[PDB]
Amino acid sequence: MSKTERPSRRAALLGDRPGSYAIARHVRMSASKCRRVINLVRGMDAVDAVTMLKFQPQAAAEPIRKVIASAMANAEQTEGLRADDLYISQAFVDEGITMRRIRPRAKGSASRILKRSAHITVVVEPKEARQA
Amino acid sequence: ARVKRSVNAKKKRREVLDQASGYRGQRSRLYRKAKEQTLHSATYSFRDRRAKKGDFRSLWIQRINAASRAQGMTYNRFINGLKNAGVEVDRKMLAELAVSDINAFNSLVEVAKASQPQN
Amino acid sequence: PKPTKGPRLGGSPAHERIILRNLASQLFEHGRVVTTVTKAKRVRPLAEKLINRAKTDTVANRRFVNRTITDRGIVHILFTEIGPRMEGRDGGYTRVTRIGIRKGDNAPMAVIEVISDKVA
Amino acid sequence: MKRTFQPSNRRRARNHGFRSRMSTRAGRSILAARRRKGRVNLSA
Amino acid sequence: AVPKRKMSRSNTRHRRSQWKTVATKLVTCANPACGEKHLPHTACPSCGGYGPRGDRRQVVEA
RNA sequence: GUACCCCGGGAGGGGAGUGAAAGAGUUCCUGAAACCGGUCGCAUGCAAGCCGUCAGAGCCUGUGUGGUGAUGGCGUGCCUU
RNA sequence: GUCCGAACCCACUUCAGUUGAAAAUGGAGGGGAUGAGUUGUGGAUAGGGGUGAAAGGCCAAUCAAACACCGUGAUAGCUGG
RNA sequence: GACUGUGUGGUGGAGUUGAUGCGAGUGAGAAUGCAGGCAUGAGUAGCGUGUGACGGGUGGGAAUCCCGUCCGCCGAUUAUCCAAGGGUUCCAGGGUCAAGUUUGUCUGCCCUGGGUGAGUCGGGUCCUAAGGCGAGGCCGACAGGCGUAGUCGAUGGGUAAC
Ligand SMILES: [Mg+2]
Ligand SMILES: [Mg+2]
Ligand SMILES: [Mg+2]
Ligand SMILES: [Mg+2]
Ligand SMILES: [Mg+2]
Ligand SMILES: [Mg+2]
Ligand SMILES: [Mg+2]
Ligand SMILES: [Mg+2]
Ligand SMILES: [Mg+2]
Ligand SMILES: [Mg+2]
Ligand SMILES: [Mg+2]
Ligand SMILES: [Mg+2]
Ligand SMILES: [Mg+2]
Ligand SMILES: [Mg+2]
Ligand SMILES: [Mg+2]
Ligand SMILES: [Mg+2]
Ligand SMILES: [Mg+2]
Ligand SMILES: [Mg+2]
Ligand SMILES: [Mg+2]
Ligand SMILES: [Mg+2]
Ligand SMILES: [Mg+2]
Ligand SMILES: [Mg+2]
Ligand SMILES: [Mg+2]
Ligand SMILES: [Mg+2]
Ligand SMILES: [Mg+2]
Ligand SMILES: [Mg+2]
Ligand SMILES: [Mg+2]
Ligand SMILES: [Mg+2]
Ligand SMILES: [Mg+2]
Ligand SMILES: [Mg+2]
Ligand SMILES: [Mg+2]
Ligand SMILES: [Mg+2]
Ligand SMILES: [Mg+2]
Ligand SMILES: [Mg+2]
Ligand SMILES: [Mg+2]
Ligand SMILES: [Mg+2]
Ligand SMILES: [Mg+2]
Ligand SMILES: [Mg+2]
Ligand SMILES: [Mg+2]
Ligand SMILES: [Mg+2]
Ligand SMILES: [Mg+2]
Ligand SMILES: [Mg+2]
Ligand SMILES: [Mg+2]
Ligand SMILES: [Mg+2]
Ligand SMILES: [Mg+2]
Ligand SMILES: [Mg+2]
Ligand SMILES: [Mg+2]
Ligand SMILES: [Mg+2]
Ligand SMILES: [Mg+2]
Ligand SMILES: [Mg+2]
Ligand SMILES: [Mg+2]
Ligand SMILES: [Mg+2]
Ligand SMILES: [Zn+2]
Repeated sequence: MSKTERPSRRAALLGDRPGSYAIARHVRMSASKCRRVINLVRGMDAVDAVTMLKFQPQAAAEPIRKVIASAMANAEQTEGLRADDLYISQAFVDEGITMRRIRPRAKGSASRILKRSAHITVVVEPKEARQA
Repeated sequence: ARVKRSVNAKKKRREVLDQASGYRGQRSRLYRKAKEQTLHSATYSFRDRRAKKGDFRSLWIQRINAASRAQGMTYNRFINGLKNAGVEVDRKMLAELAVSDINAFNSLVEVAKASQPQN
Repeated sequence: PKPTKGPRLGGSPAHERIILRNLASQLFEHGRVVTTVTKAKRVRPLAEKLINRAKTDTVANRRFVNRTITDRGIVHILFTEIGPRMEGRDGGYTRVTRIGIRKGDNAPMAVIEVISDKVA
Repeated sequence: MKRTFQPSNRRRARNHGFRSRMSTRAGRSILAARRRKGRVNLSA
Repeated sequence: AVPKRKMSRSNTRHRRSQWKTVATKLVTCANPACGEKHLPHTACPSCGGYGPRGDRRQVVEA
């Protein structure tokens, strides 16, 4: 029966632990193509991650880098943490709204095209939490 | 009085998906595929609850054979000796004796040896 | 110089010849040029051949260089500035340095540039 | 190639136009049926 | 040819997990005044320079 | 119908406000399944598997029952016709 | 209703295409090319009817009887559920 | 047994339980069933004939926008202007969700405002062809068919500017 301690993203992802997070919803790119870079960036130091993503050749690097920077700023503002002692504790990509489109083909047929989208979530905590 | 099927329909689906909650692939995710395996699961369980008697009797008989052959007596002669001596301890208690109380099993082996027809 | 072994730039060997000649001309015009890794590394031998031919200034040599390039202004630049700049250099008149990649197509980019400082 | 529809406004108006439909009793009944259905385009 | 049957989750994931990329390595700029990370054998995008602490020739005007 | 502040070109998010409720934020009541993921436990790289079933060690858990399952036996889908 | 040959009209061979660039085309050749030629605009002929240098050809991308609606929820000793 | 607890939580926010009757659009896994959503193949095939290079600019972001210079291509047409058809796509400014087979700061896209001036040009106000309609009329059970006098109908005639 609805009441107090209502669920929240911070409670689910951190749960009274120090740190912050950031979500980029409706990123106009495929979830799998975002995961291809999320898998690399997960678990790294935040500054190292953003510096690397400035050089990562995939197009998914830019949105993920911006999300990590936003999470870093949120942590620095709401918990007094510094950017250089944060590490990416969690990182995942869920699927967002997909648009159906039509590509005409030979002999009057029409083939379905799926324009996919992704939600990117990054959770950054102080590096001292790594061995906790 | 139009009736919507969903509230009544989901009950058997929840039952079957619960019954199939360790299966691999579609068999634990999809109701239709889980339903087919639950039929096979029920048939196998019924068959195996009756084959279990024979499986455990075979295990007991093998253990009794090993324990009695350790005393220089085959299983058939051992069982015939017990039957003639009139000791109705069954394959199960005999196997438990063989594993646990080897001295009591050996005493029973001596009883069977003495009760042999010697012919 | 040595041919390109594999498939040619620009979808045709004739277009590759045109591309390499124009790229060498633009290199001589501007001193340096950002022209991706393969184009720079393929234009380097031709550009150094041309610079070496221009190191000694005769009318016949200027005509032979004008066989390539074909912009007499660039020929004048090559025979007046680039040429005398390499009086003591025994080859190696150009250098190539990687820059990064292009966002659009991930082409590895590099700048090729004529040596500026005097060897002496 | 050359497809079935080759537009011609004059031919279209002569064929399926309002006056063409009104000329014959079949066309008038067609206009009445389209009015009953509620078409915004009674004719071409 | 056409796929005869829908591939299982295990096999689909076995094949799909191999579609990945390696992380770009990055190296610290030799220029003490820059100290930034750049690609190996590549001019530093920040300082626009190349070479060891000594040489340090400008490559990119940035 | 989210003032103001922060990261961001934006989109989006993080604080804060409004509200009984914002994980009711306009794609907005409730929010199921297929489907896609993060984390944790166990198993798995000498193995021939209608994918289950019976026997069963070990590990995890003990919220002292549950999760997992090495290994042995047995075992050729559903419907229609 | 001559000859060679562009435009133009055609569609003989071959290769490619054949989830095509294209629900009939493209490349290379090929036939006619002052004539029973070709083409623009408008018009006429309508379904047991049209038209046909005749192939049952064509009549709005499937014509041994067009398409649409209606009789109509046609009927089916058959197949499926 | 179909199923279920008057056990205990979570979510949720306005109805509904038991007894006993009454009435059913009362139960789905199959119909190459219907609608929607989503997997599989797969980050695979394809991205529709081709030649682009470079310097500079703009920008959060540039192979794909702007400017310039080289270079290449078409040229009985890759030029220019009409008819048919389309209908605001034209111009200027703002924009980058969508659309564009990639990117995009760009657009034939979106938004806002603006833009088409004729005594002579092309049509009507003039003329008729094919053909259509057709006062009376003749024909036909009805419905209708045909047609006179007429009246329309360009693809033609007539008609004054460079
Ligand atoms: Mg409840
Ligand atoms: Mg088509
Ligand atoms: Mg034996
Ligand atoms: Mg060779
Ligand atoms: Mg290529
Ligand atoms: Mg040539
Ligand atoms: Mg048509
Ligand atoms: Mg395999
Ligand atoms: Mg309340
Ligand atoms: Mg809720
Ligand atoms: Mg929704
Ligand atoms: Mg909701
Ligand atoms: Mg092993
Ligand atoms: Mg075998
Ligand atoms: Mg002739
Ligand atoms: Mg023509
Ligand atoms: Mg033929
Ligand atoms: Mg063929
Ligand atoms: Mg002839
Ligand atoms: Mg007509
Ligand atoms: Mg015949
Ligand atoms: Mg036809
Ligand atoms: Mg018939
Ligand atoms: Mg009837
Ligand atoms: Mg029937
Ligand atoms: Mg059949
Ligand atoms: Mg009742
Ligand atoms: Mg029903
Ligand atoms: Mg169903
Ligand atoms: Mg469907
Ligand atoms: Mg897929
Ligand atoms: Mg690949
Ligand atoms: Mg394949
Ligand atoms: Mg392939
Ligand atoms: Mg390919
Ligand atoms: Mg092309
Ligand atoms: Mg291009
Ligand atoms: Mg230009
Ligand atoms: Mg030319
Ligand atoms: Mg000429
Ligand atoms: Mg107009
Ligand atoms: Mg407009
Ligand atoms: Mg428009
Ligand atoms: Mg415009
Ligand atoms: Mg795009
Ligand atoms: Mg624009
Ligand atoms: Mg504009
Ligand atoms: Mg008049
Ligand atoms: Mg007349
Ligand atoms: Mg009359
Ligand atoms: Mg008149
Ligand atoms: Mg007139
Ligand atoms: Zn540097």
